[PDB]
Amino acid sequence: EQTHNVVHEANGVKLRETPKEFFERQPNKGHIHDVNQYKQMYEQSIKDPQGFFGPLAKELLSWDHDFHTVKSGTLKNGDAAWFLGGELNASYNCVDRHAFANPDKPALICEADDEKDSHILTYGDLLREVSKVAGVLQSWGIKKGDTVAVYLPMNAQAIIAMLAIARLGAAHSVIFAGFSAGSIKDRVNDASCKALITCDEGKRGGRTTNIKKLCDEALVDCPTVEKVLVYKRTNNPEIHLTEGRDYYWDVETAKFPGYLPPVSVNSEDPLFLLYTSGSTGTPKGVVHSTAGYLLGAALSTKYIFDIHPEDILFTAGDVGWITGHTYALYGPLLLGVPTIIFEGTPAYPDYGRFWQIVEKHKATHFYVAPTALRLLRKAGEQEIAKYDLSSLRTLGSVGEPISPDIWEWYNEFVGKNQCHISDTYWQTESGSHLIAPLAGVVPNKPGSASYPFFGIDAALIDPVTGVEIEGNDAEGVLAIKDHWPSMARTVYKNHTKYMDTYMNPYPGYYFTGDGAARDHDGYYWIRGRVDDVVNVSGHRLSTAEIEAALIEDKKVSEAAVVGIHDDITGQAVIAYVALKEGNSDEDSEGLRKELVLQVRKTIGPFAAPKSVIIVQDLPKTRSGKIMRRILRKVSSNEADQLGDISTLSNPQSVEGIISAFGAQFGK
Amino acid sequence: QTHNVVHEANGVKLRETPKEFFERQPNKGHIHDVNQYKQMYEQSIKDPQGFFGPLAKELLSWDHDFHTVKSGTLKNGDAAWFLGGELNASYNCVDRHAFANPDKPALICEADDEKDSHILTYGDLLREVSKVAGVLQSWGIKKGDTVAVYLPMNAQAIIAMLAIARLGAAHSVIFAGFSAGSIKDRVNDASCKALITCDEGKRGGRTTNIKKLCDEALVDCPTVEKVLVYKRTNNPEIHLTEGRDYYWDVETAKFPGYLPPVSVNSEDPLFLLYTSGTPKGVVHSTAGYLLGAALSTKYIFDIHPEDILFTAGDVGWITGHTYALYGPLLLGVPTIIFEGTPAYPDYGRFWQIVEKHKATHFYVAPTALRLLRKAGEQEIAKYDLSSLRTLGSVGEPISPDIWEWYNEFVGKNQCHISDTYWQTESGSHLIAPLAGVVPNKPGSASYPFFGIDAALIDPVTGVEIEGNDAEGVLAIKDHWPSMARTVYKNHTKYMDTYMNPYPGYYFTGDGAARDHDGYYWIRGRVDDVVNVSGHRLSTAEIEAALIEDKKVSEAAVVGIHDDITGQAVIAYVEGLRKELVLQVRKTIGPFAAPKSVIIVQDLPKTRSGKIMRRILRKVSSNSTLSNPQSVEGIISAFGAQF
Amino acid sequence: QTHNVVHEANGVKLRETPKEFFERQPNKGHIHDVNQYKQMYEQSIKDPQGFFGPLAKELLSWDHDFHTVKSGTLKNGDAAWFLGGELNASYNCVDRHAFANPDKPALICEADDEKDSHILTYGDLLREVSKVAGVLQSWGIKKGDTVAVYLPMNAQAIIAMLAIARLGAAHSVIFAGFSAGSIKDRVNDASCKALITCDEGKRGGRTTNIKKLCDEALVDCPTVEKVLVYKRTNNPEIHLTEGRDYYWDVETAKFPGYLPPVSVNSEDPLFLLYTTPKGVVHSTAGYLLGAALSTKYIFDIHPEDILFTAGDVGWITGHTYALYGPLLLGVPTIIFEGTPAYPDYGRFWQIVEKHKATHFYVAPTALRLLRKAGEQEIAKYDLSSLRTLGSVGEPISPDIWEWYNEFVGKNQCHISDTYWQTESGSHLIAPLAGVVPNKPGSASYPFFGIDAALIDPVTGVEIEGNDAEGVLAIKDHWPSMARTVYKNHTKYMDTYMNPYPGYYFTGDGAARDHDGYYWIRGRVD
Ligand SMILES: Nc1ncnc2c1ncn2[C@@H]1O[C@H](COP(=O)(O)OC2CCCC2)[C@@H](O)[C@H]1O
Ligand SMILES: Nc1ncnc2c1ncn2[C@@H]1O[C@H](COP(=O)(O)OC2CCCC2)[C@@H](O)[C@H]1O
Ligand SMILES: Nc1ncnc2c1ncn2[C@@H]1O[C@H](COP(=O)(O)OC2CCCC2)[C@@H](O)[C@H]1O
Ligand SMILES: [Cl-]
Ligand code: NA
Ligand code: NA
Repeated sequence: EQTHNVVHEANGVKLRETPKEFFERQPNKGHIHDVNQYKQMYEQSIKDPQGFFGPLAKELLSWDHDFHTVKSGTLKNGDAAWFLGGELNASYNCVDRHAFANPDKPALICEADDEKDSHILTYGDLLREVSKVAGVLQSWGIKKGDTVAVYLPMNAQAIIAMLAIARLGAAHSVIFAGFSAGSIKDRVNDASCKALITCDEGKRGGRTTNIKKLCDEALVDCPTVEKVLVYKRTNNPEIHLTEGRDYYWDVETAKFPGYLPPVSVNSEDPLFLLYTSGSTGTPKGVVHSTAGYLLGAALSTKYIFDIHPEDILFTAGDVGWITGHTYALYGPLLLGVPTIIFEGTPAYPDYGRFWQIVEKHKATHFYVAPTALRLLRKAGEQEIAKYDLSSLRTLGSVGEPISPDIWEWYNEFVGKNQCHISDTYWQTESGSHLIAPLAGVVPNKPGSASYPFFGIDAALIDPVTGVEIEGNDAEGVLAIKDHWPSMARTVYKNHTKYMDTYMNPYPGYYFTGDGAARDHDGYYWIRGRVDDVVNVSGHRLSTAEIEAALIEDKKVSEAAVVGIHDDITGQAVIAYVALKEGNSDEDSEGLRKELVLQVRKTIGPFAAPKSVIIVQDLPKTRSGKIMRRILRKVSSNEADQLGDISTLSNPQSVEGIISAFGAQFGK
Repeated sequence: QTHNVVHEANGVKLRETPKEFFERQPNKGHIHDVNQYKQMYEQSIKDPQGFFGPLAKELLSWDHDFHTVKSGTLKNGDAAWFLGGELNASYNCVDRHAFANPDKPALICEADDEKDSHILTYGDLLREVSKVAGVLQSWGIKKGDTVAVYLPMNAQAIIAMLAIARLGAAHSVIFAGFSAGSIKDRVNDASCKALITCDEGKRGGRTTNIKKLCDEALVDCPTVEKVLVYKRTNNPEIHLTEGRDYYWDVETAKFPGYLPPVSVNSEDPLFLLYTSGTPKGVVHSTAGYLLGAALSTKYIFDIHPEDILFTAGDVGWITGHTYALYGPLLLGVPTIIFEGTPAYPDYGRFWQIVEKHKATHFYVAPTALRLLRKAGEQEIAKYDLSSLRTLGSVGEPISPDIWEWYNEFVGKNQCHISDTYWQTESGSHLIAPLAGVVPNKPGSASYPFFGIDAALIDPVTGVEIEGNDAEGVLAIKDHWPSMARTVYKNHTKYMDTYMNPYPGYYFTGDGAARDHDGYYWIRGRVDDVVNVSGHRLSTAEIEAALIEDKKVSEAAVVGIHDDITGQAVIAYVEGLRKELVLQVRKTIGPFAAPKSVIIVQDLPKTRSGKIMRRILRKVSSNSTLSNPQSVEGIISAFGAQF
Repeated sequence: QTHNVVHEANGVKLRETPKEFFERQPNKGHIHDVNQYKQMYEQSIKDPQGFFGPLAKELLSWDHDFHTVKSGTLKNGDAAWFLGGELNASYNCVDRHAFANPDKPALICEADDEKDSHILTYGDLLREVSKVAGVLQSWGIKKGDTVAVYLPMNAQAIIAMLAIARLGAAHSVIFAGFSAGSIKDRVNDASCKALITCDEGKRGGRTTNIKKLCDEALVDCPTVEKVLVYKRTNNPEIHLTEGRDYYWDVETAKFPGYLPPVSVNSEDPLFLLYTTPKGVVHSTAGYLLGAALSTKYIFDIHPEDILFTAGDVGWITGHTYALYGPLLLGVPTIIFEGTPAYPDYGRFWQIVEKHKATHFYVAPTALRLLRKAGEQEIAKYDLSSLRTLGSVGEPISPDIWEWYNEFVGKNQCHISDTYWQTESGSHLIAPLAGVVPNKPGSASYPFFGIDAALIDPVTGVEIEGNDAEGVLAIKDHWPSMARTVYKNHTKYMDTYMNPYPGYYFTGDGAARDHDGYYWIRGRVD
């Protein structure tokens, strides 16, 4: 039909064909001829993964040992594997092979917080630095099967460190540089990292950040860390190094030669751990394989973004998140193109920084978070007209609900109505894109991620019956019907948590945690999390971890944290706190600031609640457990719709929550 | 037609394979007849490169190709096969079959009590092996380590062995009936870094103290860093030592159901198997042993993909290693792993298992057959055993009468019987009738198997005996793929035991006879000669000769390695020493005199009164007895006369 | 015709290789004449990929193929060859020849006293190396470890080096004449986990205190967990420390005569050779190719030939031309433990005659010693099996060159004055036997892959044209070039690559005459 009774988003939405200028700027014949070819290849990727992914793995990856079996295992048994028997090395495929072919080709276009510190590393340069750092790590005893923590800003050293660790067959664990000391401690200890790579201080938005200081604080409780390599980012002499543990990047790398042989690893040996927050309270180390993850990165970077050897990719993200892993580092470097590594913020020295960088380097592909787009539309629209952005042809949206208005704003003010937009849906555990419009191929519906990608057999499941929904104009739980090459393989030393989270809720399926709708054309519309996970400014947060942080403050007796819509950050965190012996509304403002600072120092500045609400007690059930549902409805001004609260043990509390929120949220 | 030497063979009619064997056989046999067998056998002896090369590539999956089929000689103790090759044993026994047919049964596990029986598919097995291998890998187990297994004959023993091989470490299976002292000797000789066991066992309805005996042994096993403990009974009173012992279920739950196998070289050790003198760790290679296991299981038993093998043995012995685990799993067929006894809950259990699973092949020790004949004969007829076509006898003297009983009461005179001759150090069958191919003579093992150039040797001269109707020492003229490669960290004992007694041959320690049809009849153990500069001496004859001297109270004679004369004889019992040496020369012969006669007042014996010759051997080469104090005196006494 | 700069070249007649060289040669030479050499040489400079690639596949056996022949630059100190390839040095030196002909002699061992001499076939050598490697493996030695060797020039030293390489570990040979302090400095710089030595040594009849010097050094070498001690004299008064020192014979007896070799990457280190003492590091594939290539073409070695390098494995000379070079090519090599003077000054010649050696390689210092004290001894022995006479690595004056040529060579042999250094791995400039005519005192033409040049020291600019003098420098790296100084790559850059960026600095001055022949003039320091 033409009308939708379920997928209201899709009603009256005209398809948006790729503008003709995209093809004028495309340097070669596209990788896919048209949408009909896409659908034929997609069906083969589902019906015959062996015949589809086999040849692509042999085209796009360089193997030290051939694989004998494309695909093994099932979701239900949590034993997925790809390219069994194969051996390869990630740093060889991202660096060496390109350096041998064209050593002077740019690899890392590094834009520092202050442009005067910007520089460019060629693939040849990259090979020498990666070899030297791997040389240091090898002399420290790092070997295949070890884990190594990285705590670095988004710059050349973070990329070099990751590739040097992979060069030895060890697994890197990158810890976002905005994390607090406690967050560093939790991740380092779960992985039992033998070494850490960090720097003395950072520069962000003109400010100096305390990086090494936080490591020292965390490391007093990290007994497995034997050595730390410290890069002189500011060269501040007041930054202390602990004798016998900490060593300088420049001093140690000067001891080793600019070539070190890469270590062959099996396709299914771990490439990295990436700690993620869930509905648990403790971070879980998501583990990615080597071959399957790398194939997914190359495949999605090539086909969804339409990347060619002549192109230049600017992923405005951070390696602390999966976005930087896959689309700032592995994807582009696998394909041998330059990637722009941006250390600063979109606002410094002014709101034109993104566009100055695109123009400076003639970037052809730009990949950004809707959170930044909303900020730039609000505060920096007047900066765009100052820059020539005609080198661009593909505009990606990293992964957040994008409204049709922002889609149109992005399309008009950045793309001049001449670029293709790729709203990519995916998650840390998918490794690479799951649903996205292929640049130059798939027509767009603004706000829809469009079609599932190669190897992704998406489905909607009825939340009442657990049964897969046939046909279109449907909505339900978003699930995937078979595993795919870049799917996460386990949670580090906690495979049971992995099973309970992803494979057991809907047996036979992978559970994304999202709800979605599928319209009459088969386009998917993401409707957001069904599992109460909260994403603030593109960053996935654990409400339970924030509650635990607030409870550490001994003035607090109970804490409940929920998420709500926010026009800036997508979602915001609202914290409800009951104090032990408080009162004094003159101390309210002050005690609220103290609790926010508590979360800032325990988790990190980016997990701080938007607002802390002081209440006399929280709503609970007969069993005594907190009813967050009530807090959610109140915090979104849906006080009506609470319904029958006679089932609570303390219904009288609800009145207090409605009034406290209406009094305190503003102020 | 008549035999003047091989009396066993006189008047023995050849027993052709019953027609029903071929009716039950699911496909054309692997060999048409005895003429084809002999053509293939001659190639396996004259042209091993051209014979075993193609079979190795057919039957095994390689990570790296081999460049040389065969290297080394018996005389130099440097046998090697498929040099340059790389492979993994668990990949060949599990992964490749799981990818092809994950739902095919792999381990048919019959527990002591049938209520606890279960079946693991090849897909199931891969996941369990991967998870346990993950635990061991997180503990630091890697290529070149040894890991001890002390488990009953059940799925966990099989999983443990394969998980250890998956990492390229070598497993050392310790029979679960062994005492604490027996565990300690084996763990320490191998320096195992980890141990896999269970809390308690179930045998014949009784509860056995498995973990308790391990704890007792481990107080003197400093190399064991961690222990993985399966909850076989889940008895809450079984203590786990904090920081050392961990639960199988708790740890394997942390790891995924796939873990990459580790490639090893063809000649990297697959396992140590300790023999029950001092226990010695028989070391087997990877590629050659696996090829021997698959080849003998395929051709001697006539195993096809449709078949089902029930080896009523134990992984604590080579029988379980080769024909309960590696042989059948290599060929991708199901194998029946039986934890109990032939008598529990009743004397029909063996036959109830065969009927339940429609086993096509049954392999058992004559010792078990004699028990069932004595106490449970009438139970056999109560079960449908018509799925069987091959009945194997594991390896012990089977009389013609037991052969006929086995053939009639179990096989209903419709099955082929395979009396297999082999030993721990041979890895796989040496002499056996190929099922459906070789006609039987009851009590004869028949023809040597592929790659086995068997011979009869005169025990005095070591010279090969030509022609048939002959008897002598059973010896092998060249090494073979699954031949044991060394004794762990004691290669000189290996040489002295197998290669040096009869230079140019492998010494089986057995005597045998060869009849006019070329069939071998195993005649049992020879009496342990010591080779001194080409003269073979009997320690027992020297002891007896010394004892004839009425001034002598006790005498014990032992052999030890010697760099010039090969071995030397030391006798434990200035003028009397000369008289005793002269006594041996005039009684036995001029070249039989001991290198030295040492005067001692006493030396160790056991409760049975048998002399602990091991003690003297170690003393002459520089508490467990019934008279421990005795040992002390000789530390000086050996230093006194020698 | 005249030289205004290269005064050494004036009035020097070319010395064609004598006629008898080709009569004694067992097969058609590997290169026909100087013109064919210059065609091959130019390809090795212009197109190293197409020249060395095929040669690497011809002369070495690979466990994994390489994907790239050559990588890196001198200026960046990141040279690499045969990238991606895997191989094992002991497989190429032992296993593959043992399989083909196990009874062919490998180590012709002449002891300090001839009564103790013996010969190991390739089959023999595989068993002894397997057993020693089995000992080291049981001790935990693995790829990436270093093992120190403090042994005289005898079978045990060759077996130890090969057994360490068999496991993919790196051997660090310490000349048996070094003091305890010299042992300590090397052992600690390399952090060796094990040491292989002997109880005592025999040199010129005298007994040397070998284990005793080790024991003194080991008090300050905490990384050494175990020591393997060969009973060279079997002196019972030599102390072994309980729990650290073990006997070679006692431990090897426990292990079998075959052990699988361990694959290493082309650019994994094969050995550290210390020259304070700096550890020169040599790759595996590049070094081995250089060793086989120079031994084959400069010395004209054929499968039937027999090489006598009168050197010591404590120096690079024994590494490349007593062990790796000849064993790679599958020919016998003579390992001489003694001195040219004991029991008499006819020892070298009695050995050449005894084994019908075809090639002899020695330093001029020994030549000067024999000319002074043992010239009459030469005539007593039959040296008619020789055809190539080598000069290891010192300035050979025309007088010595003429004496060497007449009295040892009977004016029927070719002489190869080889110029090279520890850091070059193998010969840099040398006359190819049966190909390059000689000028006494001149090393002649650069070898394959060696693009030699002269640099004006004052200006640092490369000197065009001939009749020139200046600093000797190489313009691109070569397969056997040392890759670093152990854990001190900055000292490596400062010494070799930074003085003249874009060049490899030899530290020597040289002259190039109108024919292109090079005359080594000595250190610039
Ligand atoms: N195109 C999209 N449109 C709407 N919502 C989206 C879209 N992509 C992702 N999400 C939500 O983000 C979660 C994943 O979070 P995370 O693992 O941090 O990955 C982030 C960071 C990099 C990729 C996203 C999904 O499960 C969804 O809820
Ligand atoms: N078919 C046979 N007929 C008569 N005797 C036989 C036969 N097979 C073996 N033996 C004797 O058992 C020793 C080997 O014992 P073992 O290594 O424990 O192996 C056990 C477990 C597997 C085989 C037996 C032989 O050397 C012989 O003396
Ligand atoms: N044919 C030669 N003519 C004149 N001088 C020569 C010649 N060969 C080398 N040198 C000098 O020896 C140094 C190298 O010494 P070393 O590294 O010990 O290697 C030497 C000793 C062991 C092997 C060679 C060169 O740099 C030069 O100074
Ligand atoms: Cl006597
Ligand atoms: Na390989
Ligand atoms: Na390999």
